[PDB]
Amino acid sequence: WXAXCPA
Amino acid sequence: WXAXCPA
Amino acid sequence: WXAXCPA
Amino acid sequence: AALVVDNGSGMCKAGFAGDDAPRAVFPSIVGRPRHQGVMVGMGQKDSYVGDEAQSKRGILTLKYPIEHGIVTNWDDMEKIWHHTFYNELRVAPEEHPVLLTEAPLNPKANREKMTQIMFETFNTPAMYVAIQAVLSLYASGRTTGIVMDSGDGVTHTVPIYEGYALPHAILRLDLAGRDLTDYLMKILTERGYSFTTTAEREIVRDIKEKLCYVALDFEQEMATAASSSSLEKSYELPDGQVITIGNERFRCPEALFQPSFLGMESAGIHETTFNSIMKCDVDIRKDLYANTVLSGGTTMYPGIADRMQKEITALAPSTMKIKIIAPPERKYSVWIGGSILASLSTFQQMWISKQEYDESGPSIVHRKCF
Amino acid sequence: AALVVDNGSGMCKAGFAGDDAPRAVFPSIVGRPRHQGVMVGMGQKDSYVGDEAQSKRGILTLKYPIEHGIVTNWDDMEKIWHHTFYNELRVAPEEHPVLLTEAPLNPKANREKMTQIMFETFNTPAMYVAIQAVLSLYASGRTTGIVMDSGDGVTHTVPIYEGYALPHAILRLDLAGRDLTDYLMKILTERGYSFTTTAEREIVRDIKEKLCYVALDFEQEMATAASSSSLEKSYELPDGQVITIGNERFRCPEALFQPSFLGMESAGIHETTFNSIMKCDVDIRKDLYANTVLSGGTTMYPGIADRMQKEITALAPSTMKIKIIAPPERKYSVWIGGSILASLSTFQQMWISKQEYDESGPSIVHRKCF
Amino acid sequence: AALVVDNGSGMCKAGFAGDDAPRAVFPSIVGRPRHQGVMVGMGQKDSYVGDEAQSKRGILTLKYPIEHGIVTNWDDMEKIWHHTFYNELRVAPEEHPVLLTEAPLNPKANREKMTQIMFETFNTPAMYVAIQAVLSLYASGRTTGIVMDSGDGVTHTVPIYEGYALPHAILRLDLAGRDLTDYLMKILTERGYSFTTTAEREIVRDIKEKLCYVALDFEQEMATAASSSSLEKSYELPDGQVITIGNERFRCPEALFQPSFLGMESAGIHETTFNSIMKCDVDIRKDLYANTVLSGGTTMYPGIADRMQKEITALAPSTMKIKIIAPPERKYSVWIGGSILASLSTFQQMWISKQEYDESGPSIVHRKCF
Ligand SMILES: Nc1ncnc2c1ncn2[C@@H]1O[C@H](COP(=O)(O)OP(=O)(O)O)[C@@H](O)[C@H]1O
Ligand SMILES: Nc1ncnc2c1ncn2[C@@H]1O[C@H](COP(=O)(O)OP(=O)(O)O)[C@@H](O)[C@H]1O
Ligand SMILES: Nc1ncnc2c1ncn2[C@@H]1O[C@H](COP(=O)(O)OP(=O)(O)O)[C@@H](O)[C@H]1O
Ligand SMILES: [Mg+2]
Ligand SMILES: [Mg+2]
Ligand SMILES: [Mg+2]
Repeated sequence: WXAXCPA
Repeated sequence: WXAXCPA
Repeated sequence: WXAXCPA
Repeated sequence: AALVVDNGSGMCKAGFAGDDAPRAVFPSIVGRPRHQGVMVGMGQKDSYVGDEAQSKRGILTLKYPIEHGIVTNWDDMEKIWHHTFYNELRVAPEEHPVLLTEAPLNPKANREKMTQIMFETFNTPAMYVAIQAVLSLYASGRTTGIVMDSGDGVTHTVPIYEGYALPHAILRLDLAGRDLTDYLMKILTERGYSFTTTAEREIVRDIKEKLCYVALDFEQEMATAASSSSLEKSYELPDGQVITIGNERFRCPEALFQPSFLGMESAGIHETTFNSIMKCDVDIRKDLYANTVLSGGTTMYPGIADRMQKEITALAPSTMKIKIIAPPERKYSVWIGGSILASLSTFQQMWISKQEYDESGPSIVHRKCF
Repeated sequence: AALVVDNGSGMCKAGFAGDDAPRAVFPSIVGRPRHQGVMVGMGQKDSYVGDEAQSKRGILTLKYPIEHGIVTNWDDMEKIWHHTFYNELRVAPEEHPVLLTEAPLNPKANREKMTQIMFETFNTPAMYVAIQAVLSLYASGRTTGIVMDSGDGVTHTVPIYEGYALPHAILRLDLAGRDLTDYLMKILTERGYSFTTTAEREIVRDIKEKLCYVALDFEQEMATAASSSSLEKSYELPDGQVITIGNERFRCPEALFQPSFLGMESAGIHETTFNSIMKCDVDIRKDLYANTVLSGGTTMYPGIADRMQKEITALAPSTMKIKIIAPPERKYSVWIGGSILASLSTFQQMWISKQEYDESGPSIVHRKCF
Repeated sequence: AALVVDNGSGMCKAGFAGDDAPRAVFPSIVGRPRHQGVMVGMGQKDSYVGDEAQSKRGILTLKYPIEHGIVTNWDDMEKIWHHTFYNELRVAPEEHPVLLTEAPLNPKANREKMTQIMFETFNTPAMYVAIQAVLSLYASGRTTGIVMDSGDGVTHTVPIYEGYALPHAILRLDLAGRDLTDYLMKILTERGYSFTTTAEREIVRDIKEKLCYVALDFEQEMATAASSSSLEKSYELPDGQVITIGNERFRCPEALFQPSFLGMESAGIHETTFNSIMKCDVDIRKDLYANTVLSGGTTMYPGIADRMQKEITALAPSTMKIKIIAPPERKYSVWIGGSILASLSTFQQMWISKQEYDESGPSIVHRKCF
């Protein structure tokens, strides 16, 4: 992700 | 190591 | 070689 | 005919509508050779996709274009799609509508880009976008139940009472088999086996699929494992070395119900089922208890249903009955359900037209597809 | 009068509690002659350990009993400890507790063996086994911060926040100075210089410790290095012959950031440090950004802090200020941090007793030490 | 008609592209008289090169311009290549491109010098330098495996998987036939035969090619050889004297497996292959176990393949099968390997044009060659 996790 | 690397 | 062996 | 493609985090399948088995079965990985080509005799292609890579996976930098059900790399993604249609399925996309499946609670940018790609790269006559888990319930021949999907990037729980699912009670958890693969290896280092690269990660993937199992009583089983023997199994590595694994056979699958071992505060997979069914109406709760369905390749562990049934029983009040449905071929339920939906005559009106996409751009997917 | 010994892959330091510097500073190598003795007058021994081996390294076959922070030869492992207590420290371990260090993510059998051998061969009052990276922060005196311990065989990074560790975010890299010695020796050959035997590894270990340095911009430098000779340095071998090295001065330490030269698929030390803190949650990342601690003899390189801060700056958000902590004495931080713990009054309750080991055995360390 | 020229540490082979056997096969020696010609000058040149020196080796001082795959005298080398084109193959080299073979891990100074002169002295239209081991696999017609190239000066093993070679796992051993002759030069003195000069060393080169062989097991053979005379062989000296050698027949080829007799801290060729394959990835170890390619004039010994197979099975896991590929014509495998590349239309693209050398200099070889 963008804000959070890696994705 | 036993499995993987030399250690 | 230069330093090490003779080659 | 209409094509059915079900992109997954690690495993992607494709076939034809009405078929009982997907035509193409190959993992969705693209790798690039880190080393430099020395020989010019063969092609030595720039990149390899699918089963081609795993055959030569020792010398490739394997990358997963989709992470947690989100396509991180769009440049690599079209390589799979091009490979699927021309190499495996060997059909021209511009004659047949194709359907794609997605996890719930995905970013809007994920499912708008694919529609742009479909109508600009492959020029498919029609398209559709359907949630991964809802199609699984269709494969079981039910329309009132809750589906436990668990793949590689997403573990989402969704209750479905009618032909459409409830969006408000959808609980999505980013704990799946790929996290499990990362978890056994750090624990496997306790026994002296080191696996760091992505090439050996698939070797790590193999041992989980064969030896890992769910223990009914984690506390009792670990005490049993303290006595040694009767549980250690021998597995042969592709190198040739044989490794033995003790308590780790059940410890890694156990992490589903106790995520505290992996360091995220979310509750176990058994618990999130209870939360989702609390968010729905009281009357619908009775039906969903008796219609619990497991799906996804993670749920393949032996005894996973029995321990699951025990755990929910303790949390749920004893009045309502819990029956867990585990069909033998739940591995491909997402695709199989899509084949049924594609074969339906009513679905000819829920296709999206190329002309309709032109008038509204890629934003039509939010309003039409669900 | 507790004993603080920190066995390392190549270097071990032994001293006393409450001191500021390790008492004994000698290499951790056991070697045996490959020839047969001729003169009977001189009292030849069987094997030589420590600086004595270094004095006669030209005749011995030096071997490292510890590889990648793992004891691959437990017989030799007793020999070094036998030499430490009775030759270097000249004290009896039977009356003082002794503390030992180890890298994280090590096999449990490795720490199982050390407890058994020391309680049965030397019969100490007590032991404690603690993570090398953990002891590093004590020397700094802080309470929160990411510690980068790049020793000789293990490169590991551990996040700490207010004294609470995060086991899930701990990342271990098996790329450290010994591998760099192997990389330095293959890249010296292009100038015409051959170093093959194990005794010729130490001379290569000497050349890097004085002339090798970290360049701020690798891409800028090789063009400068290939355009002049100002970067060339001259070194004299013990046999009298003199060595000149050019661009290789910065290329060898560059592998710490570009392991692709070694063929390893792991991320760079800057990337792994970035990757480790990404595994942590958002809340502590700000504090952990400003408390980056470097340690280990590998980090002795001049200009390494400037390169690490520059590399992390690109990956980290621009708003944050990255602060690299580089105390001048960081080579001995692990031991010096150990002196504090043995001197702490609260620490006396966490000593493992002989009675505790007697009732349970070697397995007591797993539940009593992290 | 591209020109293939193979400068070897002990033996140089040259021919034409597309052929099966080298056209001109003459030794790589340059010698000069150590005395004065009392008789008139009926053609006493300054130096004799090639088979001419071999005919009159008793008067000249034989010196190899090539040593350990490294040119120690660039003057005498120009003589052999000048003699090659105008006395052996009788072709002008200004009209055809030339191929050269270089051992891996050689100093950059060697390979830049051969290029600089050939573009300036013989003015070749095009040029290319290839690895000796790489061309050896080409002769076998395979695509994956590890090649053992042990010539007169160097022994190097280069593993390749599907046309991709791993530069990190390349192990170079400075143990070859010339050392084996020197070991014979030391052990033959026990039976009374004393050879001193380098011209007399050529006789030792002959006896090893006719009587030396690889024994299946050293320990039983030495016991058997010390109990009987069945292993005795008679060799005739050029002067008419006859010599007999017993246990030394198998002792010299045994040194390739136990270099401790020569005092070298390196390990045997069987062990070195094990290190290289262990350094390779786990996923590719299966394929290269059955694809071991043997080359070089050193391994002409009878029974070497049977012996070579034995220790590898001991070191490797018993599950995997071991195959040693030993083509009968592995002696000139590099030449025939280099022959087919010159015949490939694809290779015409990668020719080093004269203009490219002019605009860049001798540094182009590093960028345009592996
Ligand atoms: N026999 C098995 N036992 C345990 N896990 C399995 C088994 N077979 C497959 N899996 C897991 O299922 C995952 C893929 O399942 P699936 O949902 O069909 O694909 P995707 O997750 O890509 O949609 C794999 O990552 C694998 O770890
Ligand atoms: N001044 C220096 N410059 C570069 N490298 C060094 C320097 N001093 C030590 N090293 C390297 O750092 C490695 C680890 O040193 P040290 O931390 O003392 O041992 P250990 O890793 O056992 O704690 C050694 O192998 C050494 O080669
Ligand atoms: N039949 C044989 N038996 C034993 N040794 C041989 C035999 N033929 C050649 N040799 C030795 O092998 C060495 C290397 O041979 P070759 O590979 O043809 O030359 P180069 O090393 O120049 O490529 C030579 O020095 C030669 O003495
Ligand atoms: Mg799935
Ligand atoms: Mg260290
Ligand atoms: Mg050769």
